[PDB]
Amino acid sequence: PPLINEDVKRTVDLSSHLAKVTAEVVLAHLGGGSTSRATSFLLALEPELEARLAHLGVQVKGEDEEENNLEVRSGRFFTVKLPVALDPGAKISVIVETVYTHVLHPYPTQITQSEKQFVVFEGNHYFYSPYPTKTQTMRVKLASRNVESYTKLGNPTRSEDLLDYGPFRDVPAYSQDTFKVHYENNSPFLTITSMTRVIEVSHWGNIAVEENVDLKHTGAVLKGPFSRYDYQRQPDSGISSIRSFKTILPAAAQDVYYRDEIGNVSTSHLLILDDSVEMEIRPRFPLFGGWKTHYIVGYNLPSYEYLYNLGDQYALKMRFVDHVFDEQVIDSLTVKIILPEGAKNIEIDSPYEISRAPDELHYTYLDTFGRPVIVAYKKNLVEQHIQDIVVHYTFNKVLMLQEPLLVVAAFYILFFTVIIY
Amino acid sequence: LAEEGFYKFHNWFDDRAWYPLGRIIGGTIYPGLMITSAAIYHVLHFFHITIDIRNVCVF
Amino acid sequence: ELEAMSRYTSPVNPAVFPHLTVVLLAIGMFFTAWFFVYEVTSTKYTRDIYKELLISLVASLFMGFGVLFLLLWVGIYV
Amino acid sequence: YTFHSTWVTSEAYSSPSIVLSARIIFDDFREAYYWLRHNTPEDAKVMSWWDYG
Ligand SMILES: *[C@@H]1O[C@H](CO)[C@@H](O[C@@H]2O[C@H](CO)[C@@H](O[C@@H]3O[C@H](CO[C@H]4O[C@H](CO[C@H]5O[C@H](CO)[C@@H](O)[C@H](O)[C@@H]5O)[C@@H](O)[C@H](O[C@H]5O[C@H](CO)[C@@H](O)[C@H](O)[C@@H]5O)[C@@H]4O)[C@@H](O)[C@H](O[C@H]4O[C@H](CO)[C@@H](O)[C@H](O)[C@@H]4O)[C@@H]3O)[C@H](O)[C@H]2NC(C)=O)[C@H](O)[C@H]1NC(C)=O
Repeated sequence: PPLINEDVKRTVDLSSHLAKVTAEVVLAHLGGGSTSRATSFLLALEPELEARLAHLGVQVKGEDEEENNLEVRSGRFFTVKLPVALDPGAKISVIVETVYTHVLHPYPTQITQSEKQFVVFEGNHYFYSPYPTKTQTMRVKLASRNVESYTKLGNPTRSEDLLDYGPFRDVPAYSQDTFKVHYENNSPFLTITSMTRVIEVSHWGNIAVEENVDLKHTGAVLKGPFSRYDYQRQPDSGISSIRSFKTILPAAAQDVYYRDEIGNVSTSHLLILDDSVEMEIRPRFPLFGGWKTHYIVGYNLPSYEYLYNLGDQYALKMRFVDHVFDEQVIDSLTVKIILPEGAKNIEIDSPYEISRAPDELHYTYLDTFGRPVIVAYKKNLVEQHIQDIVVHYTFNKVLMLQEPLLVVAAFYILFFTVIIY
Repeated sequence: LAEEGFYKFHNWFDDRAWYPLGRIIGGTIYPGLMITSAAIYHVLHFFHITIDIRNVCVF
Repeated sequence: ELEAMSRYTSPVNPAVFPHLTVVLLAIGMFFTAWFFVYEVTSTKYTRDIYKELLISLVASLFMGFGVLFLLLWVGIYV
Repeated sequence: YTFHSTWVTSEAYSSPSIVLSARIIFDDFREAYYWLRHNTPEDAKVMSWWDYG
């Protein structure tokens, strides 16, 4: 079924270190008859950025979302099933939204203590797709007004910080072209190298989640001497440095302990808001570039809000990856859900595909046989990836008793030994 | 001494102190405190208390 | 589904863990002291085994639940 | 004797060595070491007086 894109108001913006581009595709069907239904729809990724895609989600104007199946038919084209089938002559506003990660490189690799980390992007003027488009005007939103070199095609006009590109009225089927912008982006370049999220469930009280976070400043690796005197007595000094970041908690965290590998960290400010618990965190030292830090954050939240129990079968729906900072990015994430002593049947409903390893056993303070753990390995997590993961497990109600009685028996055996003595 | 068995600590060359020279920890320290703490930690582990080695070593 | 199930209200309200632990521990400790006292002050001729066994059982029972609830109160939530 | 002993234990003979305090906390002795542990080549040769070895 032939499809024609009519309007594509794609607007790549690079204010942060994530190059999230949204294109307001408008699809129409050709006048050709007998091709009434076109339920499917196709999408494509540029060959340069194909191995960098973060969450890519489709939409329809209004309150709706669509499912984009991943298949190979080569740039791993995404098949989108339109909610309502469209006959010839119809129009369907498809607001395709994607997010590219690790696509911004600092062109001056070794800035000194006081310079602005100029970065460089390698985009694509035309909207890469499998259908020939009509006029399409890509508007680029930048971070600062210090462009150095931007590709000129159709005389791109310049606003205060927005570069507008002229409407390309006609393009071919697989139109490709590369443009690069050399602007100044002194924004927090923070990449979480790895994160391990451990979720321990306990039927007695609450559920305690702790996460180890390795995080590293990526762009503009520091060169030359570092001087605290200049850092203190000068505001201009250390523009690229990140003094602190704020982590939104889930509004029920009771006691949150921010602790590094070496010891409890004095500096952190948490404020209990109406809908959440904000927590500003300062690392031990102000990161500049290639300065990695490792910390531990862990809070236990009441079980009644989350755990759902029906007769003998329980369910636990929770956040796969919790918020860490504004416009985060993860490079390796391992979720471990430590269920209680008995989890006979452990089915898990993942919102998206998660690589999963076999289950193993964990040995807590009173477990005699162990407790099952669920491990899930994922890479390239971003802010949009935050979703709800639900696990269904059957736990015998009386099994929880099985722990205290054993503690009694051991005590009793010692008493019996004394009697023998 | 906790993670690695006693026999892998009685003789032990620590090449992370006195860089050019290197000091032997296996035969220069009285192994009393380390074998009373390792034993007190192993007994707890055998009883599935699973306490930390930085928490049975402070108390 | 998810609507059929309802919030998992804990069997024991957590706010009651401290007091519950205290009384249980107290009683258990008292029983243990009694057993030890009986063990010290008893000749071979007069050592009733039924009494010893019963006191031991009660002591161990209370001490076990006490330690468990104390651990729970400490926030380990085993 | 019990009173004086508690007071002596409390006020003076109990002070963390690596946590200079006056509540305001000075934890530099830890921040610098952590920096060293994370932002130096894996084969450095940090030289300091025998006190901090
Ligand atoms: C082991 O580690 C843990 C974790 O690190 C550690 O626990 C921490 O201990 C510290 C104590 O040093 C606790 O710090 C507290 O933080 C409270 C929260 O502060 C936030 O909210 C303040 C309120 O702002 C509101 O109102 C203003 C208008 O007034 C408004 O603008 C705001 O928007 C908001 O509505 C806010 O002022 C505060 O801002 C701080 O940071 C900014 C920088 O962003 C700075 O410019 C400010 O000047 C200010 O410093 C922050 O946003 C805070 O309320 C609380 O204050 C009490 O103590 C201080 C003295 O320290 C008094 O002056 C004050 O009147 C209060 O009595 C205190 O600062 C922190 O919460 C703990 N965190 C955790 C997780 O426990 C342990 O201590 C460590 N263990 C040991 C042994 O040390």
